[PDB]
Amino acid sequence: KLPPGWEKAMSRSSGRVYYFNHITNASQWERPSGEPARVRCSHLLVKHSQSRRPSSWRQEKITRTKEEALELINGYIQKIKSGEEDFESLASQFSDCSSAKARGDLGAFSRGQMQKPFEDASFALRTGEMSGPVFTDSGIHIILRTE
Ligand SMILES: Nc1ccc(CC(=O)O)cc1
Ligand SMILES: [Cl-]
Repeated sequence: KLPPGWEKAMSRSSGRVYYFNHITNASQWERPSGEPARVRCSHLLVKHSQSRRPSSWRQEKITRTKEEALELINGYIQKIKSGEEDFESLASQFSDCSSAKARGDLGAFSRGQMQKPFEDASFALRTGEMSGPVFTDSGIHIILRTE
């Protein structure tokens, strides 16, 4: 009865069941809440040395490895989930995208405009829901669906 995209999983450290979405890479303890022409999303991008364009407003030459970029993404997700930091604040400070200046907001879009892994995650998110690490040719993203 699980919605499409979701599967049951088992915590290795605790043995508690949880749920994982293989389109958004989201994970949560609770059983998921069982298509819009357009969605609106914000994102936080962390680029790496294999990014299509290894440059951003933060850094002329982006040299961190993909594994280092994933570790940074994972740390931002932990702080957002703990409430220690707000998504909008981390995006303004640390996103390797020009949309950092707008708290990560990309505005609204339909299918056919974004890179495919980003588009698929954006449209599989519920309104208000955050993705896990999403990989594109630009880098690694945290995606927040706002509308
Ligand atoms: N700067 C930047 C990089 C990647 C994306 C997502 C996509 O292209 O699908 C959006 C903005
Ligand atoms: Cl929704």
